[PDB]
Amino acid sequence: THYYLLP
Amino acid sequence: GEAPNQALLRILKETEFKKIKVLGSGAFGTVYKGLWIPEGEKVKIPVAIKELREATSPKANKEILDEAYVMASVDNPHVCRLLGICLTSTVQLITQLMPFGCLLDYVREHKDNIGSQYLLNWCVQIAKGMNYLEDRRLVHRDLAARNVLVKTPQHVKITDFGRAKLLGAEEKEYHAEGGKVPIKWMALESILHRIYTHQSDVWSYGVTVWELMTFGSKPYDGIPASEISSILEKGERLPQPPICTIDVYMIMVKCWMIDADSRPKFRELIIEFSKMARDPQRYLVIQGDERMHLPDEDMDDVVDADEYLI
Repeated sequence: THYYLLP
Repeated sequence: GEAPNQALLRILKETEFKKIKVLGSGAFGTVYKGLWIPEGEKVKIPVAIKELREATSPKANKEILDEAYVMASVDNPHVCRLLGICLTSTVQLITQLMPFGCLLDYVREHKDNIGSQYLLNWCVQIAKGMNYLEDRRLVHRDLAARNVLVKTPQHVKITDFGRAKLLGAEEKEYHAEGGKVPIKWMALESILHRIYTHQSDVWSYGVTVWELMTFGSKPYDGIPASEISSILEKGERLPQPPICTIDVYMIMVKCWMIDADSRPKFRELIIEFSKMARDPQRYLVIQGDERMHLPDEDMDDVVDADEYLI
């Protein structure tokens, strides 16, 4: 929950 | 213009170690606790075994092997070491066992009994560990409190080199494309342009220190990850943790400057925190600091990996 895929 | 990597990758047989417990589990695979007995040596070594779940893509096996590549080529007292790998029908990585596990988990369950001496000592050790990585021209790209392990309360090591990518002799910066990333720990350089340097790792150091100082609080909690880039551009940073003197917080803020050149070096970070580690109470004000104190399976032939050399 700390790893995201932003643009 | 770089030197040959003469690191030794060791292949271990299945019969050569004993799985004794389960630590964590996942779809990728599970982590075992066990003893590593290279027989003919009469030694047992406490290890953390990460056994693959045989339901895996070829692509999955590789990502671990590249981390295995990275871990095998590092030799620092403050960097987690790889003992070897096992090519079972499933590639499992064998590393040194860190009994106290995650530092982030550790500070949260021991908020009551952690003193300034320990907090400052860790900051030095991580800066020391990160500096080695710079000397070997490597970028961790995921420095966080969750990726620092505890061997003993007085000794912590850096780990999780899944995103750790190396630069050749004539490189300063290099781009990546995508995948899930830790926005809250990343420099502004990296979020906007996917640029990762050693100074971008300095940023994550400051965030990591902030985690420790707040005893495991979450950076930018509540705030969605989408707004982080915008907020940092507005010039906002993490608040000063209560126990922190202005001297310590001053250093964190320096790690978060837009200009990466302006940011401190890890070698500089070691010096400053070492200065503060000599007089811990002057730089961290914690209640009951004066009275704080911190701390099995056949364990006669047991050696720890650090005492085991090849």
